[PDB]
Amino acid sequence: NNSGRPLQETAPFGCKIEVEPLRASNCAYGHIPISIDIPDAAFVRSSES
Amino acid sequence: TTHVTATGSITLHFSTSSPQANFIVSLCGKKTTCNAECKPPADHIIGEP
Repeated sequence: NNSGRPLQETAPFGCKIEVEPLRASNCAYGHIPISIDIPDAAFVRSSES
Repeated sequence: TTHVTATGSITLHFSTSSPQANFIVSLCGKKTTCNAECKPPADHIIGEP
């Protein structure tokens, strides 16, 4: 009767809270460092391009 | 060796040790200065001498 409202309407950064398992979906906060090794066959020599 | 035309350009490839690409390229007997800042490779090891 007095639980307060759920986190779906209280979690910051717009993250949509979901269960089974308890997890936060689509959180939007900070930045993500990313590194990507790519196979050189995906590029082309500057003379071909 | 390359083909040539009355006008156009050749996209040449080169390998250099000096961090400046400061070298005189000779094309078909002409000489023209080229220079630019070359950066250190991303990979510290290469399978070629």
